[PDB]
Amino acid sequence: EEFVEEFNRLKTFANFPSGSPVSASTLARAGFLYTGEGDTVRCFSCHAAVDRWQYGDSAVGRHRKESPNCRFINGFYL
Ligand code: NA
Ligand SMILES: [Zn+2]
Repeated sequence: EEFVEEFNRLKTFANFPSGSPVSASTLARAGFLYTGEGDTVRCFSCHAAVDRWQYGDSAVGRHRKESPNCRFINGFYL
């Protein structure tokens, strides 16, 4: 696990495609790690995978959409 620390999540985005409409910093902030494939990220807590990021997307907004009862998005790491 170890990924409760925000910098520890951002470390997983080594080869994340440079031209993405949502940045690696924002996705790490919204609880996601990188799977290493396409634009697919998975939550460290709830294990939900989200891909196909578009312009004007909320990282956090989509994470709550896929996982309304996620520990991280409901504040159980602050
Ligand atoms: Na999904
Ligand atoms: Zn989650």
